[PDB]
Amino acid sequence: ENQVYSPVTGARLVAGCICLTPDKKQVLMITSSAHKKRWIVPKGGVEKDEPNYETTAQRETWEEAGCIGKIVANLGTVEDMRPPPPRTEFHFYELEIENLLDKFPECHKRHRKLYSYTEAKQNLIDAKRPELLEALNRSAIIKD
Ligand SMILES: Nc1ncnc2c1ncn2[C@@H]1O[C@H](COP(=O)(O)OP(=O)(O)NP(=O)(O)O)[C@@H](O)[C@H]1O
Ligand SMILES: Nc1ncnc2c1ncn2[C@@H]1O[C@H](COP(=O)(O)OP(=O)(O)NP(=O)(O)O)[C@@H](O)[C@H]1O
Ligand SMILES: Nc1ncnc2c1ncn2[C@@H]1O[C@H](COP(=O)(O)OP(=O)(O)NP(=O)(O)O)[C@@H](O)[C@H]1O
Ligand SMILES: [Cl-]
Ligand SMILES: [Mg+2]
Ligand SMILES: [Mg+2]
Repeated sequence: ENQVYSPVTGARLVAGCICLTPDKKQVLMITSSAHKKRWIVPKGGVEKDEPNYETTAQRETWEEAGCIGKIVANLGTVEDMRPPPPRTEFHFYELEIENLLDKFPECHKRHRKLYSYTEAKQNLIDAKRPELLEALNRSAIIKD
């Protein structure tokens, strides 16, 4: 396909965004396409031509969440551990939300909502995605 893999581990290379309000009190979440009651964050597979992970992250944040903003931090990598090597290596960025658009590519396939840190953390546990929670915890979100 168009997907890129680690030459070392064969992990699927993915990038996405922890999208925060300017006041850093809320994070943007979306429902999963697979599990429609589970709330996650925007991310997706790096494609063959893309020159950096920021490109992939901002493309997926537009496609999946209708969100435009400014990358303000590199949150490093997290690895997903497919239980009984990693098959996913995620590259996360912190984005400062500049606009949320009513219409975007996946707007009929997903719901979208801003959550406080407490609500977001319970969502990601509920979704069984501790690696996305790892990325959220590295962001400048207010954890009060
Ligand atoms: N914990 C996980 N770690 C890594 N990959 C996962 C995990 N859970 C599911 N996946 C796979 O990652 C891909 C996307 O799953 P998910 O993160 O739920 O996003 P999505 O909103 O469903 N997008 P998509 O299904 O690709 O259109 C699928 O191939 C899943 O099987
Ligand atoms: N492709 C994947 N790579 C890595 N981790 C994954 C992948 N698919 C699922 N996981 C994770 O592995 C765990 C088990 O996932 P899964 O078997 O899909 O459970 P489920 O969708 O919650 N179904 P169930 O618990 O039986 O009702 C979860 O923590 C997932 O996030
Ligand atoms: N990009 C990253 N990749 C991996 N681990 C990280 C990363 N950023 C931070 N950490 C670690 O994760 C934990 C939380 O990180 P951070 O967001 O810097 O806040 P903190 O640890 O509470 N504060 P401080 O120890 O003063 O830097 C710490 O153990 C960090 O060393
Ligand atoms: Cl993904
Ligand atoms: Mg994609
Ligand atoms: Mg995907």
